[PDB]
Amino acid sequence: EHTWPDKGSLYIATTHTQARYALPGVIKGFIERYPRVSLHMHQGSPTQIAEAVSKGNADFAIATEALHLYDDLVMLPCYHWNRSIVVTPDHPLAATSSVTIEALAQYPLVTYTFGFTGRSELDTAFNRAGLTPRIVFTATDADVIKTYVRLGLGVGVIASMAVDPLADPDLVRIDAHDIFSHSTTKIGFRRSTFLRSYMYDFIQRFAPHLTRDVVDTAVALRSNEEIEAMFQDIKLPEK
Amino acid sequence: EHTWPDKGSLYIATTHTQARYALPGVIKGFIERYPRVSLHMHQGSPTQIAEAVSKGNADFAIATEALHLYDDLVMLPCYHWNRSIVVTPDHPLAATSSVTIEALAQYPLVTYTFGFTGRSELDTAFNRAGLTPRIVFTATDADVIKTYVRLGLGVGVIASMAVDPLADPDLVRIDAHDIFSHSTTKIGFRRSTFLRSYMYDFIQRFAPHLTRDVVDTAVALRSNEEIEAMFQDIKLPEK
Repeated sequence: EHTWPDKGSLYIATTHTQARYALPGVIKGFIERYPRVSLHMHQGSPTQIAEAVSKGNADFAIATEALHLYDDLVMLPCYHWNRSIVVTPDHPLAATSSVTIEALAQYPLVTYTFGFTGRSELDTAFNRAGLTPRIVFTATDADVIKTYVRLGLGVGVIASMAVDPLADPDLVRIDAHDIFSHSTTKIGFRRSTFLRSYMYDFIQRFAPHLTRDVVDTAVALRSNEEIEAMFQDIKLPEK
Repeated sequence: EHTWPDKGSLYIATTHTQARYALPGVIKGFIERYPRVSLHMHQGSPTQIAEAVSKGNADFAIATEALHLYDDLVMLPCYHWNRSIVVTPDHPLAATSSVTIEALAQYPLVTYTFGFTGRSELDTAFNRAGLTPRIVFTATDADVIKTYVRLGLGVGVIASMAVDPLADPDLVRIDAHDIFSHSTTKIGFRRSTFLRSYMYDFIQRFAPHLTRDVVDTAVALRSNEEIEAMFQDIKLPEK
């Protein structure tokens, strides 16, 4: 067992979060599975990634943000995720594991810029609590964010997948699923895309519940709204 | 002792390269030097960074790319840099040291998207050699790029500053200053910006040759062209 002779190309347009933290395993299995498939990848903001699929320069958009604004794409939920706050060992917050949004708003924040990786969930949580957060660094990825938390610039709020006990052993990782709604990373493609079989394999490798029949059903409805509703009774993986 | 009472804010808008690899030292010295200065930072593409300064949302743009296209900013050369190709130990290129541009064009390339971190230097080198490069991953930062070189997707070409023997010990780092022109990281700001003294200190910390008198002279010429010409007889640091 290993190798399929399938011949074609696969153009993935995605973001730093996905590429760094969610895709390497899938991408490695894929390339070893499909020696005759030309894999191309492109990194960008969620909006550029979406534009790229919509303009026809990529097959699939994978991101949390922006994707829903392009109903010329069919969107498929892949997983749910939430944030951690992250601080150096000596920070005041390092002492608890009890994170009120009012406690957090006391601190200067290193997080994502508007339009990136669940930022809208953070604004929502602060706005509905009345609060106005003090964000001193609006970054576009979590490698930058963790760097400047490490320098003592402020309190990090990143995707939980962006921190690992072995990779980032010098950071204290406090869970924040209490104070923020979860975010949903989706995959998008044009309806006019002929879905090769290596594509179905890719989609399902990334999101197990997105089997061919689920995908085809989803593709048939002329509504992203209906597609979201289709998964309402299904669990989703969480990263 | 150590500390200046200066009150004010400093808004820096920059990129992943700078923030990850060129700024942390400077930023740390600065914050400990200026307790009453509010440091703000924003990360983005070179173009968004430049727009940010031009629209007035940041004091300084620091990037290699795009900055020169905004002559409503004064641009100051900070340093020169060049690329390395990077591969896993087992790659064919790992054997030499190494590098004809014709040898490199034989391989699938993991590098920066057009518009990022000296990409235009790479295209230039290939185009003038007649060659057409096979780029399988167009990324926006070197963390992503190094990840997918590590998975064997292809041959990395990054900024030399983005690879370190201790941080990336599992990568073979071949020098490519022979085949590519150098790139120049610049700092930009509006003429209408009152340059506080903490600002001159920052500028000079980042680029020693950009002393106050050099900066003021540069600022007085109405020409970025003339400013570039001003440094024509000076060495520049290399990162």
